[PDB]
Amino acid sequence: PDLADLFPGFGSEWINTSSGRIFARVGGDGPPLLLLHGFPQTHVMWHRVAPKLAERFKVIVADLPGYGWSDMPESDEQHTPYTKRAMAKQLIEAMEQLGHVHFALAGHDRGARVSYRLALDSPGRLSKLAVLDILPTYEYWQRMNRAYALKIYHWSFLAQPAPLPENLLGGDPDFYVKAKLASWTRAGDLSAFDPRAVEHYRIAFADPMRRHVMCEDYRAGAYADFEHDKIDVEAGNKIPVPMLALWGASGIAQSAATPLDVWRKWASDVQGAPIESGHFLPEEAPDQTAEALVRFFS
Amino acid sequence: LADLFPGFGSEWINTSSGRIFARVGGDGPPLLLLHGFPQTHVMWHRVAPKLAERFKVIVADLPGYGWSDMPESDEQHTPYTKRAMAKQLIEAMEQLGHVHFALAGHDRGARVSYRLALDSPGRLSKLAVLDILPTYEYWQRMNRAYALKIYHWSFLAQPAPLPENLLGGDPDFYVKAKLASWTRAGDLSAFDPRAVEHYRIAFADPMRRHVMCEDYRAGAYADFEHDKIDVEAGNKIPVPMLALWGASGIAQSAATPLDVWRKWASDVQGAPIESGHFLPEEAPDQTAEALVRFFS
Repeated sequence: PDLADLFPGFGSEWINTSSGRIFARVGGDGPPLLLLHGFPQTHVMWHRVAPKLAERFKVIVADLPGYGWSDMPESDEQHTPYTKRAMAKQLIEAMEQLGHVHFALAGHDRGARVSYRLALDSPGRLSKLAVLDILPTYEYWQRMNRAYALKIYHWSFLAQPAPLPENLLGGDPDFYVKAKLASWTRAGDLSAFDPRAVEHYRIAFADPMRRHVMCEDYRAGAYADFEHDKIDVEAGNKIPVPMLALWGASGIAQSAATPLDVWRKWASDVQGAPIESGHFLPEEAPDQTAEALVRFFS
Repeated sequence: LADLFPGFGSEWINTSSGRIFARVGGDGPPLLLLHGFPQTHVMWHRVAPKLAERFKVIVADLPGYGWSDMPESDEQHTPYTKRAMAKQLIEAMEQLGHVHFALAGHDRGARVSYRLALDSPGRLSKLAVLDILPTYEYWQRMNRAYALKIYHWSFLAQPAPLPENLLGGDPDFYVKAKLASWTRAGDLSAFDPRAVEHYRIAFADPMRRHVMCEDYRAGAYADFEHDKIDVEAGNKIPVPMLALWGASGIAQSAATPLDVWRKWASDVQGAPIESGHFLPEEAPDQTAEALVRFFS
């Protein structure tokens, strides 16, 4: 009644792992499908597409470790718990608590980075993989130039040593989260989002500890995550799992390169398509996004 | 605020784009000194007295900085492009009767300086630049490692009001964080506390902070375009030039400075100095001696 329930019919679950609890909304029946959000959002970003997927799947809509209502494991000097390798291990443990050792996976933004790292580390856990509006972390850094440095400035700003980004973000947190939501949409304002969802994102961003977690995520993104990707690309390791890459016609991924061509170097069985949308596919273009996921996973 | 230039006069120079504030001392050939970010003219307070023994020293606040007036900006950040700043400083010097002068700049002021030399070389007898490479070269070498080192080049260039709103929460923190982080020691020990107060009070004005972002916005767009035309056309600076850099400073993170400046200038000398970014305050005696020797 403070924050709205945007998943009518879904249960709420607190799933224990050795690193802390994962919060998730659970609905539907059939094969299991895990959906992962990214920055600066929570699990509620899937509220327009999850009911359509729940017609054929058991849908598990989870807050990433340290995000939303999931617990925040204590970080260290190498940002270990917020590396995508560690987040993937934690979510594998969460799914085992529900009896799911082989599942389908779709991720957006940071959640898509957890997802492809999971596929490289533990491919036997996945039946099929979908990533929304990303290229691998290694590719963003290797294509770093003037134009991309300006477009994804937050990759270098949020990775500065603590407490610099934390202190600046505290300067106007409501403004910052709303500016990020609006600036990455095709419309350029907040009119694509459900106002009740925006309230979820604004409340999460209001907590200083939650903002610190997000900075640790981006710190890992500039250091350990990049090194982990570098090992795979220099060894020629590919994702063996069937994979779908979706991206926004005016999103982030298409600024760096031709997404489907990039992912071919990283995966052996990948298909893709553009969606008429900005970065936030499931909220800007929910019907097209759900159609493409339904067809791919079934 | 303390007077850190005993014996220097104070001048308010009129130009078409607003007044320039400057301290003036000494006697001899004219020498203009320009500061950068996030500082004011007082950064020269340890070096200008040595220079004043031999030169007519003019220590100016950049357009929009310190006590100089703030021309209103536009959608292309025109008044805070280095081309425009150079033109405004040429007019200021003409008001004093100086149509041919020597010039030394640090940080943003060094970028005004080398742009002045490319646009209007006949105005300069000699030029010195401290701890910079040309703006084009910073952007051309912007890889992962450098993007993390000079993140503020992309953060402060974001569209208004995003940097301004974040800086407004705790301005004192950000200005001191930047002063500390670019010194060799990593703290504020190298600065005179009275000079830090000057920089802190300037940064506390929201209009002054907006100007600094407009300067960085020009640095990401029009300044880069202007440099790109010159380098792709093979236009080199013909003025005799000195490039000084800190061994722990910013310029040497991207590349070997002297090799880069030889691409941009036909008569360049260069020397490292054991210092962070803030040469005139971290290494005053070495900096002053290098300048006196070059300009004489």
